[PDB]
Amino acid sequence: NIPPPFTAPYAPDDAEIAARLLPASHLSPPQEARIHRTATRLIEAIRKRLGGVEDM
Amino acid sequence: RVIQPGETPDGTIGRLVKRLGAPAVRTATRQAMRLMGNHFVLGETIEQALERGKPGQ
Repeated sequence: NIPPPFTAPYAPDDAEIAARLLPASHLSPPQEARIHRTATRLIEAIRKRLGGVEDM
Repeated sequence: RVIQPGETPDGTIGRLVKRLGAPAVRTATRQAMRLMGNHFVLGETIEQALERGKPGQ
């Protein structure tokens, strides 16, 4: 069934949202270790260093 | 030597690598190489330095 015209509360309370997002963000230590490594490698590649607007 | 992976980054170079990343450290080393080669007249002995810094000029 086609959904009704979109209408969600415009500006709900940040805290109530954070109260659900904070626990669901939890990751296991091997999951965090993999993220840490991938991100480190991506950032180090960026720091190798003509570049971009931010550099100018 | 053979360098085992996952070595805890200690020392002046290790701490630099942790802060900047290994590739930037490599880039900074090459720049230091240009600076040492261009702005300094150096040798193991004075005769070697003096020979290096030679210019009928």
